[PDB]
Amino acid sequence: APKKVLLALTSYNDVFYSDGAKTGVFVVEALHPFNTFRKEGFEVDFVSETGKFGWDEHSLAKDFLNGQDETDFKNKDSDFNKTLAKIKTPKEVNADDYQIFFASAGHGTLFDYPKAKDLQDIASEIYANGGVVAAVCHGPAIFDGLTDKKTGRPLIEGKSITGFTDVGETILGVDSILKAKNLATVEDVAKKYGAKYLAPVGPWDDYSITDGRLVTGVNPASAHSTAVRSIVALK
Amino acid sequence: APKKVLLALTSYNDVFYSDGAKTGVFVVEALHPFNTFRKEGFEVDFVSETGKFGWDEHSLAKDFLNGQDETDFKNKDSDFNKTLAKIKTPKEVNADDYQIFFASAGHGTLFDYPKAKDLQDIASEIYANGGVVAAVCHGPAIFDGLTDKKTGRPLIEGKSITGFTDVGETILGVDSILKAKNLATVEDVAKKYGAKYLAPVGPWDDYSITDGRLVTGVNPASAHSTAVRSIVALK
Repeated sequence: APKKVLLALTSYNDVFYSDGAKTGVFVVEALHPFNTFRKEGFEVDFVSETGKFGWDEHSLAKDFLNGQDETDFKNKDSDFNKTLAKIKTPKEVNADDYQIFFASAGHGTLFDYPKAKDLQDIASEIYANGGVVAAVCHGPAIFDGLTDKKTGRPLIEGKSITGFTDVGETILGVDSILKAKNLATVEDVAKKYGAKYLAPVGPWDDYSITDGRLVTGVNPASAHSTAVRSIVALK
Repeated sequence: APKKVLLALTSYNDVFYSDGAKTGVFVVEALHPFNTFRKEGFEVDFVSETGKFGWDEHSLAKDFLNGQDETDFKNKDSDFNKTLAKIKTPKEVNADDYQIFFASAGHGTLFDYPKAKDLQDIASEIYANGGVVAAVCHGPAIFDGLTDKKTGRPLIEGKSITGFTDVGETILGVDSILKAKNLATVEDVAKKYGAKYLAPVGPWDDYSITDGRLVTGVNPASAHSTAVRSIVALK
């Protein structure tokens, strides 16, 4: 079996924020994990529900995308961009090729991840097969409906996770946007399915949790550590 | 009811390390929490099993004790020292005076905390009364025998905690010392009583967990955040 990570992206890419900017993939939630997996000698296949994706436009701000990350993002010849060009749909991937399922995010995930049955099945199989399921930021939206095949219960029931904070939605001024669209926060999802939500001290802190082979992180600053943890959890 | 923290110290203070240095209280595990509780307007009472204590001699190293901490430590007129002079034994304290039980550490705790029934009773009452139980570093040794009065089960059973790492004992070259003395590590204690041990990425990282009103931190770098968390958990 090849050393591989399946790196999931949101396929939602519509106008979202009060300034009219689109949500989508939070660039460094894909890029930092991609870099981390590559340093450790893993191949990375990208996947989204539709086989397409767009960038969260607020994630292009220079406090979130700068330096070598920005260079890699602008250079169409970069490994990151060439690999992204090979993005697949769920039916095109083979779950026993993968030891890690890594769910990147951005607010778009709140729209598609809960409904992404096919992606959830794949993640279940990787987990059932001894692999690691990892998610950063709003990535834990994909746990809404994700079943542990061996217990028939929600995978996160009785598990400890972190993820993007309710207080952070408020700071970003998007809570009324979320309510108007009938969306559930990561804390909403954890409570609903009997997971223990373990909060960071501050909403932007590099903070992440390893609960056996279920690995979660809070926000963009946690993307790298969430990737590192997912590798360590393998061994 | 006064706003008060009961700040527990190890009473063990014997030769421990291969260089002949004594273990004891890890100075900043007392001092940083003391400072944090004071900023938030809490009074602090120190307590140990014997009413006495000595300092972990490796915690006086300048990478662990420096700047204003060192000044406060050397100045016998400091609030820290005057309050330490008032250290009590367990029978002398009143548990409904206290909203937080904070267990400082140092390796000495592995000797006395598991056997400190009286301190465990007090912590149980504070918790039973709606308060917070917090422990940093080897502090979770005090959970070995600590019972939730309302369930009759170990307080940490089914809880998520962190604490000093097995890998850290190895880095410090004390694992054979611990074995020879038949001592259990924080990870040993968590496993024995059905707690979920949630590890930091690295053994010296500022890393801490809030599981409802049970708050834990890994090491000296986590002492401040463990204190902050304990206050936030109240509200």
